[PDB]
Amino acid sequence: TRKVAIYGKGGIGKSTTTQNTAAALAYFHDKKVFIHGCDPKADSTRLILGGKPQETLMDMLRDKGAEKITNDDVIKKGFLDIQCVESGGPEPGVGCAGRGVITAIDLMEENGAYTDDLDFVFFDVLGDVVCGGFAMPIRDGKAQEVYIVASGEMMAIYAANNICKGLVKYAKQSGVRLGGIICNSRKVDGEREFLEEFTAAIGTKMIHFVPRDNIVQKAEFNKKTVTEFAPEENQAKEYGELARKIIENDEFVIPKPLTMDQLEDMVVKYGIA
Amino acid sequence: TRKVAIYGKGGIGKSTTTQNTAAALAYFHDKKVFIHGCDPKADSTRLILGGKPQETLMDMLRDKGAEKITNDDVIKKGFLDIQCVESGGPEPGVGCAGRGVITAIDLMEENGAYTDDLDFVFFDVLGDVVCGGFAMPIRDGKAQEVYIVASGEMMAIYAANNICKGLVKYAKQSGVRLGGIICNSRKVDGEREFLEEFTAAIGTKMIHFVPRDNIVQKAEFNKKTVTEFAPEENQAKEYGELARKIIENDEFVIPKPLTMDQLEDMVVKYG
Ligand SMILES: Nc1ncnc2c1ncn2[C@@H]1O[C@H](COP(=O)(O)OP(=O)(O)O)[C@@H](O)[C@H]1O
Ligand SMILES: Nc1ncnc2c1ncn2[C@@H]1O[C@H](COP(=O)(O)OP(=O)(O)O)[C@@H](O)[C@H]1O
Ligand code: SF4
Ligand SMILES: [Mg+2]
Ligand SMILES: [Mg+2]
Repeated sequence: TRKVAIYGKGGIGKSTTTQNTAAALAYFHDKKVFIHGCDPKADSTRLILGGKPQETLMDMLRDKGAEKITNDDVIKKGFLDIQCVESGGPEPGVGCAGRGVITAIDLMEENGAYTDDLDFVFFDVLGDVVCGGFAMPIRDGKAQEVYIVASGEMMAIYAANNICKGLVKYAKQSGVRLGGIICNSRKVDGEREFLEEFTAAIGTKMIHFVPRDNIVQKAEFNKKTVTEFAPEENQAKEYGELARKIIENDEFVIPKPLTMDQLEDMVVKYGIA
Repeated sequence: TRKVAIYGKGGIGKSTTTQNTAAALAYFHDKKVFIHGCDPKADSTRLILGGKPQETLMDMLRDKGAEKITNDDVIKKGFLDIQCVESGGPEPGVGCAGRGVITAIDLMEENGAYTDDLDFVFFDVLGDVVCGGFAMPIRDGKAQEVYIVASGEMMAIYAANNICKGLVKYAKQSGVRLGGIICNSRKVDGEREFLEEFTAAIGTKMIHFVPRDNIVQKAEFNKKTVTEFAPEENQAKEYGELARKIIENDEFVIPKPLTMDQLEDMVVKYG
């Protein structure tokens, strides 16, 4: 089973990319996929489960209690029987925002939920801080491969670079490696050239350019991924291609993070605003 | 002294808004201002100071040690003697990203850095999570009043709403209140209407609309806030007006955060 962690800044397209890739892997490549939501926003599985928001493991522990919760309560099946979990986490202000990810991954390991017949487990992880439960997939090697979603914006590549510092720290301990940067386009000029240079500099590749396409919001309105909603659309084919390149990827690196000065110089070099 | 925490999503304009407001309070309103950076990005003070970040308290503790650090090492004076500190934070992957904020605020309280003659202390706080040292200014009441920077974008309003849940939690314990949402415009149609509706619904106000203006990047290139670079520019006068509304603000609320469904429905309404 390939254990894959998807990191990136808030709003960059982690859950859009993960869900669409998961649906494309199942539909176009006949793969068994599990999605484990590790983002307090807790909408990482909504489009696979056709719009019904799933109860988080933390909310169930809170209401029904530890020794009365079964795999069937926490794991729901959606499009093509893709298995879905939401870690959840405590209320803003209360304790560590990542604590639910620890409890959730611990329980899935305890209960053998990550079965040997899975082709892929995706952890959709909040990446604005790399600490607590948000770091666990990298620190404890729950995922062996990382892809970072970014775009042509300073804060997106700053977040990417920061996540890469996490990977450097835990590379020898955990065996975790960077598989690539996914460009989730924000439709800005220089974006592709910028990320080609960024990825070369940190020692990886931009594995795929995902276009910004209105079909994503049309599919969201119909409570679906693009592959489920309209598998003949170009955007479905883009996720099918991203899915292919992830299946076939053999380039896993310890990245070489940049200084703040190098990030700022590379932004002005490609006229990213 | 008014103790003010500025929260918001990464990249929303917390440090641009804080530094320009601080410069406008000093220049237009003759105020003594202290800025305490509580964001690991650690560039919260670059435009008040000469440029290229100041050393963080955490990096100095790491290299020279506590008990060999003086106030003068951590607090730098910039435009109109605005005093500046960067908390810093551990390396990504190493411990809690907020732990430096706690150490830094504790040390400034220890060493009496927040002198009674200060009109304003601004905490520039990472708002993508509200936990550990990022929650401390609200949980332990180091700031009494909060402004949230947002824009038309879904994740900016999601972050605002989530920060409001933090404020609700600590409202009775700490006496923390929300003073308003600052719209730092991303130059999109519907933005003003979106934030008017969002702020009414959660029981606050959009205190000020900060236009997207190229003068900010011209001033950054000159290593300056807009007030320092060009105080006669409209954008300098906008920060002077935001500064005025903060000085005169008497509307401090416990907000009523939206549910997931309410927030999602209102985001698709103003897409
Ligand atoms: N490639 C894309 N084209 C169109 N809309 C997109 C695309 N990627 C993301 N979106 C939109 O961007 C927003 C944020 O994406 P999301 O996947 O939730 O981000 P994250 O999980 O990183 O916070 C959503 O409104 C989603 O529809
Ligand atoms: N009102 C504005 N007009 C133009 N550019 C702005 C404005 N506010 C912020 N910016 C730009 O947006 C970027 C991010 O702002 P910043 O203050 O660093 O965000 P944060 O502190 O929330 O991470 C900077 O490059 C800054 O120049
Ligand atoms: S470890 Fe990270 S997520 Fe947890 S309290 Fe600290 S900043 Fe928040
Ligand atoms: Mg998400
Ligand atoms: Mg900042």
